[PDB]
Amino acid sequence: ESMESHQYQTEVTRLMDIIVNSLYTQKEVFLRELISNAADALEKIRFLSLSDESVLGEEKKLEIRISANKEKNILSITDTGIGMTKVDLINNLGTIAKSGTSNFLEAISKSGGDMSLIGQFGVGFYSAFLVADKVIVYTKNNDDEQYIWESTADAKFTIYKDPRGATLKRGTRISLHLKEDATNLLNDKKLMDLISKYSQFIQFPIYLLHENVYTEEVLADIAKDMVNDPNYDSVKVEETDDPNKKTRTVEKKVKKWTLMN
Ligand SMILES: CCNC(=O)c1cc2c(-c3cc(OCCN(CC)CC)c(Cl)cc3Cl)nc(N)nc2s1
Repeated sequence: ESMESHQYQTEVTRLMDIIVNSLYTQKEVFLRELISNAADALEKIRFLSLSDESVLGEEKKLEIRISANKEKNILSITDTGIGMTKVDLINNLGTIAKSGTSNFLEAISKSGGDMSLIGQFGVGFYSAFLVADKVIVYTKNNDDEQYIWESTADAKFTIYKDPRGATLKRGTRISLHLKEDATNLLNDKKLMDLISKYSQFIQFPIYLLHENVYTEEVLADIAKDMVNDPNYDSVKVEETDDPNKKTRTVEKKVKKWTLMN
């Protein structure tokens, strides 16, 4: 059941209308905003770890992880930053609702200005709706349990405890359920370009999960047993009609993490 106020639904509908009509040709900028949010959250927990190192108890990693799921049409930006308690999340939503950021952006757009301040105005998250019709946020902060915040393009949201528990240990995962028009964002070449572009001044490692293909010649009888290997996402054995051939070219596809900065 939706938990938005009419004020939240109005403010966010205005933000979305302005952001969309102002950035319809630069849809890709959502990634700059999400990476920016993630670095800010990582800086918060990094700063606290200087006085009390025990804050990193649940997860020593301090990084950003980008991964696409081509079958489910989902893009995820995950970080091991501070994360949010239910209190931090509802405060953040109340901040968005009470502020008149849409007044500032309406003014910027009417004046012929750009959306380069959406990040400084703390509304950069809503740029995700340029490419997605549904955004599912999973978050975990040391002081609370893991929560799920599920938002839609109609400015409606719902918050509930994660049935699977603290799968994140510490940090936040932004899962974008992409629109049919945003398929290009699941490709390794596009993501690599976008991440190299938007990582310029990010003091934390950014990792991309991309396809690695392994090719070798194998004896036909073993080529059939290669298919079963669970260490690979998929195994493609070459199809041959000639019973002459005693060997088969085998392509083993699997995704590994590469440091992008
Ligand atoms: C312990 C406190 N932790 C937090 O507050 C965290 C937030 C976030 C956000 C994040 C930040 C957002 O807005 C930034 C501006 N707000 C706060 C000034 C005012 C609305 C939004 Cl609209 C959405 C998300 Cl998901 N993103 C990420 N990856 N991590 C965190 S950890």
